[PDB]
Amino acid sequence: GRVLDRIEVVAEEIRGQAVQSEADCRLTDAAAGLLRDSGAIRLLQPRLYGGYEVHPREFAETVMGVAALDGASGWVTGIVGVHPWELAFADPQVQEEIWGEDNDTWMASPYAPMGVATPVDGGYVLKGRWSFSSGTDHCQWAFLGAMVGDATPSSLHVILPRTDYQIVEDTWDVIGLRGTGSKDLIVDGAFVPGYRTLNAAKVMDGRAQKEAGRPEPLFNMPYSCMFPLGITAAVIGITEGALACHIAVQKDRVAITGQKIKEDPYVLSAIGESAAEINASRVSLIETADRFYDKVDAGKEITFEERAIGRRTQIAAAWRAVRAADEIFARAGGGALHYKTPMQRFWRDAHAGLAHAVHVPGPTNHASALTQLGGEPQGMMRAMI
Repeated sequence: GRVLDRIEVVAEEIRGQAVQSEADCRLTDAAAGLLRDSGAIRLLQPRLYGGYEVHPREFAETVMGVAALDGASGWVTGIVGVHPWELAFADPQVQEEIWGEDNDTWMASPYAPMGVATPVDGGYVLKGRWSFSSGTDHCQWAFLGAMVGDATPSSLHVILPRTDYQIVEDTWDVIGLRGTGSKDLIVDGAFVPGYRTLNAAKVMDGRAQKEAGRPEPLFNMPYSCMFPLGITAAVIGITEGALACHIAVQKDRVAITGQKIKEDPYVLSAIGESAAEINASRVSLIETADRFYDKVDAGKEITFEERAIGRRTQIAAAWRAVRAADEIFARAGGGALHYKTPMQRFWRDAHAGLAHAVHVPGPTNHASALTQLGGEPQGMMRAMI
């Protein structure tokens, strides 16, 4: 696809901004510019608003490609890049507000329901504090989760202009993905009109998409597939970056003892093992999306069990890839501990990415297995499927 070709062209420029975005804990303007100009955030955007409506496979592969160059950029592409997908089935009025003048206007996250929306006439009033708002300095709107206080939805996704919230400085001093600048946001009491909200349960279960009735199969994909897809793709591509870094170093490396690493059977076979695991994650994650897309294109319904199994695969894919990156980092030696070498940055980024809520494994493994035994997950055990 064309976006990935444009990324390949500026690959050296992207790698060129990485150290500085990390030092700043925020993508440099040049780093954000490289992504904005490449069209990466428009991957899943409606064509009406300059977007490409790519197949999920293309989105996933592009994120992985960006992530292998600079983990922070890759991560921001996979998160900020998913927001146009959901907005596609938000009220036409908010899509016009966000993209009407400038198609390249970005939305920040998180969807975590960290806020409280008080229903008032015409909409809601919002108060809360959210964390992990990736790429937020470069966004002009936020898409946030909220619970509804005291005939309305129980939970919402709400859209706010940057004018209506505060980015909290010094709230992203973390071990990895430093360059994402995933700062806290605070809202003291912002009015949010009804047309700038979606009911979160309807987003999850397909009812918001049915109400919008779009013809494009892309926009009828399950939320539980699409939202975690960018995030786990970023983790996968980060580990592919680490592997690439490791290989580049190992080719010339002569070890503490006198031994050339390119002649070391223990280290070389362990590289093969890790590369096999990381590939298994890439293919697995993408296969779910291919198949879901095929069913949606065919007008066939994606079942709860199918969704649950897809989440299971996606979670397992993140974990497999991170563990594989750990195995090669442990064999990279003491020189790989230094900040002046890139591998360690990919390695820490992968671990930061693994801490995201979409990677918690236990409940989903349990719930998907329960559906396979003929049982029905109840209540909270149905969340994020």
